[PDB]
Amino acid sequence: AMARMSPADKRKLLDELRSIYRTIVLEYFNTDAKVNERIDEFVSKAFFADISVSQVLEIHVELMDTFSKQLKLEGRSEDILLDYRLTLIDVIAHLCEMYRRSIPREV
Amino acid sequence: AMARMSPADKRKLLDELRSIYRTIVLEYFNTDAKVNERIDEFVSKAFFADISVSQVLEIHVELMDTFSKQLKLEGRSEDILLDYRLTLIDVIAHLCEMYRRSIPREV
Amino acid sequence: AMAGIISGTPTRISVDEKTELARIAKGMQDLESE
Amino acid sequence: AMAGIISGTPTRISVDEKTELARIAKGMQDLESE
Repeated sequence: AMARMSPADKRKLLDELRSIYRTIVLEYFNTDAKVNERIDEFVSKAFFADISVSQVLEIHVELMDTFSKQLKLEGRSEDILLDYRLTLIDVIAHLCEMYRRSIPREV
Repeated sequence: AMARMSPADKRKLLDELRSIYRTIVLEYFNTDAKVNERIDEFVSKAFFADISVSQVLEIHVELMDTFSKQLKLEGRSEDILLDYRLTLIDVIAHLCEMYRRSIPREV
Repeated sequence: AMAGIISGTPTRISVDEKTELARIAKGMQDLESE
Repeated sequence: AMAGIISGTPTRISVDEKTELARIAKGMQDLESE
């Protein structure tokens, strides 16, 4: 909203988006954590920072590789991989929702 | 855009969204088909019909079940299931994109 | 990548082959319900 | 469901465990590139 924001500040945001997105994922199965807070934080910044879904899409791919990678080496169940698919789809749908509501329609 | 559209016409759209979404999926691996046409058709109607991502999300789940179902009974490789994940994510991202551009920003 | 180990609590939930995709509907499909 | 058989051309593409998720980036990440 403000004047062209510096490039680093943008990366700083991304730095947070990577960790936040990641945090959302860890709390997806939280026992009491309000992932919504994680999702809201990501959803909030993504809209404000005008973050294209691409990063959300690409960033997810890299982290998703991180989990499947450990699963292969750690010899763990990869069934949990869906969580990333669910988190990725659920997350994108959430910000996609506000984008829809952020568009005034003639009445 | 026009006056409240009847309920059936809406379903008619959905009827098309189900087939179109489906068509997009079949052509995802098209040899020459411009899936873009399928995606554009879905993307175009979804925006115009103010279709929430939910149906896109829910409709996908049902059809996805259809493929995995046949895979189990037909004893076929389920690796192709990703196509639906890719198609679902790619499709939602596409309409999510126009939603972003359909929002004028002060300059 | 940044600073720590990333897992996501692997092996914890049992899911279907199609896995619980969306399913949550997010409740945005209530635009046709009144 | 409607009228016909739905398959999606099963068994055709070989994919990684994480499968080629997004990856296409759709090219919307070009907002930071000039």
